Amino acid sequence: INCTRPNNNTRKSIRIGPGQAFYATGDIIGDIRQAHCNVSKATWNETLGKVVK
Amino acid sequence: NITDDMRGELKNCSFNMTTELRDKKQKVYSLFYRLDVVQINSN
Amino acid sequence: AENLWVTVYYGVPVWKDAETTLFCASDAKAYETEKHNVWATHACVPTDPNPQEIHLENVTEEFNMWKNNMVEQMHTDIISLWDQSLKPCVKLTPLCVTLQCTNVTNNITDDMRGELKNCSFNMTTELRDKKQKVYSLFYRLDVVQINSNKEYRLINCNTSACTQACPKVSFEPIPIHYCAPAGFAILKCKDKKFNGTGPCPSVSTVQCTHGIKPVVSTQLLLNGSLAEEEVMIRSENITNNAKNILVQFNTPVQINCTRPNNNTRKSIRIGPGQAFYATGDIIGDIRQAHCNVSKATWNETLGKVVKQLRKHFGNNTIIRFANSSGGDLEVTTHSFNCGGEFFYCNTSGLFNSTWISNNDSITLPCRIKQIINMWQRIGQCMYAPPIQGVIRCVSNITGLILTRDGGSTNSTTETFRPGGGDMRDNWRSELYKYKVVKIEPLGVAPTRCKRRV
Amino acid sequence: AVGIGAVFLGFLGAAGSTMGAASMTLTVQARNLLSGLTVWGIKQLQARVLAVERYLRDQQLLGIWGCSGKLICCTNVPWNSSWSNRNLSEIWDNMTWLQWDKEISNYTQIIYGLLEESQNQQEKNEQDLLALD
Ligand SMILES: *[C@@H]1O[C@H](CO)[C@@H](O[C@@H]2O[C@H](CO)[C@@H](O[C@@H]3O[C@H](CO[C@H]4O[C@H](CO)[C@@H](O)[C@H](O)[C@@H]4O)[C@@H](O)[C@H](O[C@H]4O[C@H](CO)[C@@H](O)[C@H](O)[C@@H]4O[C@H]4O[C@H](CO)[C@@H](O)[C@H](O)[C@@H]4O)[C@@H]3O)[C@H](O)[C@H]2NC(C)=O)[C@H](O)[C@H]1NC(C)=O
Ligand SMILES: *[C@@H]1O[C@H](CO)[C@@H](O[C@@H]2O[C@H](CO)[C@@H](O[C@@H]3O[C@H](CO)[C@@H](O)[C@H](O)[C@@H]3O)[C@H](O)[C@H]2NC(C)=O)[C@H](O)[C@H]1NC(C)=O
Ligand SMILES: *[C@@H]1O[C@H](CO)[C@@H](O[C@@H]2O[C@H](CO)[C@@H](O[C@@H]3O[C@H](CO)[C@@H](O)[C@H](O)[C@@H]3O)[C@H](O)[C@H]2NC(C)=O)[C@H](O)[C@H]1NC(C)=O
Ligand SMILES: *[C@@H]1O[C@H](CO)[C@@H](O[C@@H]2O[C@H](CO)[C@@H](O)[C@H](O)[C@H]2NC(C)=O)[C@H](O)[C@H]1NC(C)=O
Ligand SMILES: *[C@@H]1O[C@H](CO)[C@@H](O[C@@H]2O[C@H](CO)[C@@H](O)[C@H](O)[C@H]2NC(C)=O)[C@H](O)[C@H]1NC(C)=O
Ligand SMILES: *[C@@H]1O[C@H](CO)[C@@H](O[C@@H]2O[C@H](CO)[C@@H](O)[C@H](O)[C@H]2NC(C)=O)[C@H](O)[C@H]1NC(C)=O
Ligand SMILES: *[C@@H]1O[C@H](CO)[C@@H](O[C@@H]2O[C@H](CO)[C@@H](O)[C@H](O)[C@H]2NC(C)=O)[C@H](O)[C@H]1NC(C)=O
Ligand SMILES: *[C@@H]1O[C@H](CO)[C@@H](O[C@@H]2O[C@H](CO)[C@@H](O)[C@H](O)[C@H]2NC(C)=O)[C@H](O)[C@H]1NC(C)=O
Ligand SMILES: *[C@@H]1O[C@H](CO)[C@@H](O[C@@H]2O[C@H](CO)[C@@H](O)[C@H](O)[C@H]2NC(C)=O)[C@H](O)[C@H]1NC(C)=O
Ligand SMILES: *[C@@H]1O[C@H](CO)[C@@H](O[C@@H]2O[C@H](CO)[C@@H](O)[C@H](O)[C@H]2NC(C)=O)[C@H](O)[C@H]1NC(C)=O
Ligand SMILES: *[C@@H]1O[C@H](CO)[C@@H](O[C@@H]2O[C@H](CO)[C@@H](O)[C@H](O)[C@H]2NC(C)=O)[C@H](O)[C@H]1NC(C)=O
Ligand SMILES: *[C@@H]1O[C@H](CO)[C@@H](O[C@@H]2O[C@H](CO)[C@@H](O)[C@H](O)[C@H]2NC(C)=O)[C@H](O)[C@H]1NC(C)=O
Ligand SMILES: *[C@@H]1O[C@H](CO)[C@@H](O[C@@H]2O[C@H](CO)[C@@H](O)[C@H](O)[C@H]2NC(C)=O)[C@H](O)[C@H]1NC(C)=O
Ligand SMILES: *[C@@H]1O[C@H](CO)[C@@H](O[C@@H]2O[C@H](CO)[C@@H](O)[C@H](O)[C@H]2NC(C)=O)[C@H](O)[C@H]1NC(C)=O
Ligand SMILES: *[C@@H]1O[C@H](CO)[C@@H](O[C@@H]2O[C@H](CO)[C@@H](O)[C@H](O)[C@H]2NC(C)=O)[C@H](O)[C@H]1NC(C)=O
Ligand SMILES: *[C@@H]1O[C@H](CO)[C@@H](O[C@@H]2O[C@H](CO)[C@@H](O)[C@H](O)[C@H]2NC(C)=O)[C@H](O)[C@H]1NC(C)=O
Ligand SMILES: *[C@@H]1O[C@H](CO)[C@@H](O[C@@H]2O[C@H](CO)[C@@H](O)[C@H](O)[C@H]2NC(C)=O)[C@H](O)[C@H]1NC(C)=O
Ligand SMILES: *[C@@H]1O[C@H](CO)[C@@H](O[C@@H]2O[C@H](CO)[C@@H](O)[C@H](O)[C@H]2NC(C)=O)[C@H](O)[C@H]1NC(C)=O
Ligand SMILES: *[C@@H]1O[C@H](CO)[C@@H](O)[C@H](O)[C@H]1NC(C)=O
Ligand SMILES: *[C@@H]1O[C@H](CO)[C@@H](O)[C@H](O)[C@H]1NC(C)=O
Ligand SMILES: *[C@@H]1O[C@H](CO)[C@@H](O)[C@H](O)[C@H]1NC(C)=O
Ligand SMILES: *[C@@H]1O[C@H](CO)[C@@H](O)[C@H](O)[C@H]1NC(C)=O
Ligand SMILES: *[C@@H]1O[C@H](CO)[C@@H](O)[C@H](O)[C@H]1NC(C)=O
Repeated sequence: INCTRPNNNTRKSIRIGPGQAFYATGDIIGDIRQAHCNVSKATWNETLGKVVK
Repeated sequence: NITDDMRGELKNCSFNMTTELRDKKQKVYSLFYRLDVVQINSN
Repeated sequence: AENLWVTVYYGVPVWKDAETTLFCASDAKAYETEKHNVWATHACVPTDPNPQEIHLENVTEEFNMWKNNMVEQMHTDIISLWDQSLKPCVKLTPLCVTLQCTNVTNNITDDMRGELKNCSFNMTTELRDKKQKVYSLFYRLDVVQINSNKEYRLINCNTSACTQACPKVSFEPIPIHYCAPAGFAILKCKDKKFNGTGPCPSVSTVQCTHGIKPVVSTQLLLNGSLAEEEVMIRSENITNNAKNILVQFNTPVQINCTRPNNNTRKSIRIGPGQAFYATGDIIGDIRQAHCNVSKATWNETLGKVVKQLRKHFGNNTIIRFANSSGGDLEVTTHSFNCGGEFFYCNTSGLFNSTWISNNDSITLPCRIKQIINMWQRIGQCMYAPPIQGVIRCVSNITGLILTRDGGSTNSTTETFRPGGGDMRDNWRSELYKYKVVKIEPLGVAPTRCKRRV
Repeated sequence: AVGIGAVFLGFLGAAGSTMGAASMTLTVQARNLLSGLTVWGIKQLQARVLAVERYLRDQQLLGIWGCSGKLICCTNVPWNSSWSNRNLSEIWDNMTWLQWDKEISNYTQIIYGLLEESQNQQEKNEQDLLALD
């Protein structure tokens, strides 16, 4: 199974107190797309067949 | 620059935050996913 | 005598090197109240009034002063005790606030110009609704300008929040004895000319070490132990200039230090059951703090040190002393704690001389601080409350820590400068004659005795 | 009584003496092997536990060799000259236990197994003999 988050994220540091930081999300460098996962259809079908048997 | 499936899944929020000094405050902004925020009752 | 058989003996005197956990043991007299001490001897087992030591004849043992685990254990224990003593004390979070400071010019000498500031700020009260306006005196080493009566802030506001030291606890060092568990032992080297490494021909065994006072300082070892015969120079590798040199004196050298200011203390309530001890006005004149040593005594001691140093560099070499090179204030100055306050003296008049192959006093100006970073850590500071009245203390100089400059070829000149920093070298100057061993009371040997069936 | 008439006695007192002389003071070392949430909270407990474990581990070995409750125990395993060919006079009158340990440190594990198997055989034979009656 292959999974990915296809967004180039940017991090920010915000000082909210003495020696304390909160890490925020800045802007996204590029396009915005959904995250997903991939599996092979044939392999999954074979495994499901064995499970059913 | 978003697709049709990522519509409304991200929000651009701004808020007042405390500083290292107890007297003054700062105005900041950050991006939050729509699954982490709740409306309370444009922008 | 050829029909020899194995025979088993239990309780033979043999041992091996080992690393284990030692435990403290304080004196009984420390239990007479005085529970207010950073070194929590409340949990330390009482010591034996009559310690026992056994002499080991004909035994020769190998010591290595620079690979001793006792030093690491002592360092960790000291740090842990220091941290533990500060947990039930006030946390000065609300003190990180904009200040409005101005110079203190009121009956001051020409050397104390710009060293004190008079600051005022808004502070929280016991009630969550209202606030109060207060003022206090801060040393110039604790404030930073941010961009008349310009505005400042405490130096530590952008790294962490300081913890105020509880005013009842005392910093006075107390002797401590380290003891080994059952099945282990501590060996001691009784040789008077031991140089910290190699075989010691005179040995003995004890169960606890002598009382060791945890004195914290740099460039100078105070209230320590003295050598019996001559000044001792010890180093891991004398020919390498990246290794420090430890010097143990033959006789003590007295040093007098004082803070000649009559200080006043104020109590400010910053919350429910919480107080911040500020500094009020100074009752009288304002003058710098300093320390005194005798010129003749220092000259004699330096002469002896030079005489003992030429044995590793030849009789026709020039030896000269220079002050520290550079770094932070905690490394280029002789730091120490004198009855609550923390000093940083300028030991530049001591190491100023050159020696050929052939009444008065020295005054060392000193500064003071209130935000302390111990153990060379980052992110943990401490605030020292002010002390009321004048301060004076006396102690002995027992040793030194030096460093050599890498010179080209043999220029016939060697320059040594003071240098401290790591506090493990302070412990190493006391635990240099001890080591821990593990007993193995099982042995087999041949004999003519045979078991009866 | 005057006992053995020694100048003084103490823990590890005879470390630098010949193995013959050091063998008369085994009790001195034997009796000192058992007792002789703050920072100092567990530094006192773990040490005690470790001491107890070491003592029991040492006792078990004597137990399985048939030498329980003894300070000097004779065995039935002959000495092998490969371990050491030195005389019986230059061992008990010209060497110390510290030196001896170094010489035979390699063959210690070899000797231990023979002592176990000999005791096993002895116990089996004794059981058979008693069964015969
Ligand atoms: C190397 O070794 C030397 C000697 O061991 C050491 O110097 C000694 O330092 C200690 C610690 O500062 C000194 O002990 C203090 O002494 C002062 C001065 O009092 C002296 O004179 C009176 C009258 O003659 C004697 O009775 C007394 O014994 C002293 O000789 C005392 O004022 C100190 O007591 C105060 O501090 C204690 C610890 O904090 C408190 O427990 C005690 O209750 C006192 O505080 C209370 O009273 C204060 C004054 O009213 C008040 O301000 C407080 O808020 C609180 O209410 C303490 O006993 C000792 O005298 C030094 N010895 C010499 C010979 O000078 C060096 O410091 C050491 N070197 C290093 C680097 O550590
Ligand atoms: C962060 O803090 C700032 C400053 O405290 C907040 O801004 C303030 O928001 C209030 C809410 O509306 C403003 O009051 C209104 O002002 C308008 C314009 O003057 C007036 O017509 C209304 O009747 C009402 O009084 C206030 O003026 C404003 N202050 C400033 C300096 O802009 C802000 O809302 C806080 N939150 C965020 C996310 O920034
Ligand atoms: C402690 O808190 C007090 C009260 O909050 C602070 O005083 C306030 O300081 C501000 C900063 O200048 C003042 O605003 C200015 O007022 C002047 C005079 O009215 C005006 O001309 C300026 O345009 C500006 O608005 C404010 O008036 C003042 N409030 C009071 C009641 O005096 C103070 O600065 C805080 N810090 C310290 C160290 O006291
Ligand atoms: C995600 O964005 C960062 C920042 O824009 C990219 O990092 C830069 O990549 C460029 C490539 O042209 C380099 O020249 C820069 O030195 C990189 N660091 C910067 C700009 O700070 C990163 O390559 C992007 N990752 C992608 C697109 O997969
Ligand atoms: C997972 O599968 C998807 C398709 O099911 C892959 O998406 C393709 O990605 C390539 C490279 O970016 C594009 O050229 C194709 O157009 C994409 N297919 C589409 C849009 O249908 C994806 O690369 C696979 N890998 C991962 C990690 O998800
Ligand atoms: C999941 O990702 C892996 C990458 O490690 C893919 O394995 C590669 O598949 C390509 C097919 O286009 C081969 O050419 C590569 O040799 C493979 N790499 C390795 C290391 O074996 C895998 O195919 C992906 N699976 C799915 C279902 O997308
Ligand atoms: C911004 O996004 C919101 C959704 O987060 C849009 O508002 C509607 O919200 C409801 C409730 O979740 C959804 O069912 C609708 O699909 C959303 N869209 C519409 C058109 O009703 C809102 O329209 C978006 N745009 C603005 C300007 O707020
Ligand atoms: C989220 O909103 C912030 C503003 O609240 C955006 O940041 C500003 O964008 C404008 C428009 O280009 C710039 O002129 C400003 O300099 C930006 N910074 C500030 C502090 O205003 C930010 O781009 C928004 N993010 C997204 C993803 O829309
Ligand atoms: C108050 O003290 C400050 C110093 O804390 C004086 O300002 C100067 O500060 C610089 C930077 O450290 C020094 O090099 C100067 O020697 C200081 N003095 C002068 C005259 O420049 C300041 O002058 C003092 N007086 C006032 C009224 O602020
Ligand atoms: C530090 O400044 C404060 C004021 O902020 C001084 O205290 C005031 O001094 C004036 C002048 O004598 C008096 O009239 C006031 O009664 C004092 N108290 C207050 C609350 O204003 C203080 O003297 C200054 N300290 C130094 C050393 O200069
Ligand atoms: C401390 O004395 C020991 C000897 O007791 C020194 O170690 C010997 O140093 C010489 C050369 O100086 C070597 O040849 C020997 O092999 C060393 N012996 C051992 C056992 O290490 C040691 O150098 C001396 N250290 C100082 C700083 O004087
Ligand atoms: C003690 O220090 C000296 C000097 O640093 C070491 O001698 C050097 O050894 C290196 C080998 O790593 C050589 O490259 C240098 O030429 C040597 N310098 C001199 C002046 O001899 C010496 O090895 C160190 N002692 C130990 C035990 O490491
Ligand atoms: C430091 O100042 C305090 C307070 O002024 C002095 O303590 C007072 O000394 C006088 C002496 O005339 C006594 O009458 C008072 O009873 C003392 N307590 C007070 C005023 O609260 C102290 O003597 C000064 N110390 C010096 C100058 O060394
Ligand atoms: C340390 O030495 C200094 C001088 O080097 C001493 O200062 C003298 O103190 C007395 C008494 O207050 C004055 O009469 C002298 O005028 C001072 N000498 C000067 C100003 O040169 C000091 O007393 C000594 N003691 C301490 C503890 O520092
Ligand atoms: C450091 O202070 C001590 C105070 O205890 C000084 O010792 C005194 O010195 C004077 C000399 O004027 C003698 O009259 C006293 O008898 C000494 N007192 C004691 C208890 O011995 C010492 O001289 C000072 N040393 C320096 C270098 O200033
Ligand atoms: C430590 O003290 C020495 C000597 O007092 C300081 O060096 C002197 O600094 C002054 C200026 O403050 C110069 O006028 C002198 O010329 C310097 N001495 C010499 C021999 O040149 C030294 O700066 C002090 N250390 C500090 C301040 O960190
Ligand atoms: C440290 O040594 C230097 C150098 O000897 C002293 O500085 C002056 O040096 C010149 C000649 O180089 C002499 O004529 C002066 O007499 C020296 N100064 C004084 C006050 O006599 C310096 O005095 C020494 N002390 C320090 C730096 O504290
Ligand atoms: C500092 O050194 C002095 C002088 O060596 C020490 O004073 C001696 O202390 C012992 C033990 O109490 C006495 O038996 C001696 O009689 C003292 N010497 C004199 C000349 O009286 C002192 O103990 C050392 N430690 C300090 C000052 O903390
Ligand atoms: C999966 O495999 C079975 C037999 O293994 C086959 O009949 C079927 O067409 C395949 N595809 C799906 C979607 O089941
Ligand atoms: C120090 O003592 C030496 C001899 O011990 C002497 O030559 C010298 O003048 C004295 N003074 C200084 C400052 O070295
Ligand atoms: C003695 O030991 C040697 C090797 O250590 C071995 O070769 C020899 O057989 C042994 N002899 C015995 C156990 O009698
Ligand atoms: C061991 O005994 C033999 C035979 O008695 C003798 O020759 C030899 O010298 C002895 N070696 C010693 C005592 O070291
Ligand atoms: C023990 O064996 C090691 C090799 O395993 C050897 O180096 C050493 O010399 C031996 N010791 C004796 C006393 O024979």
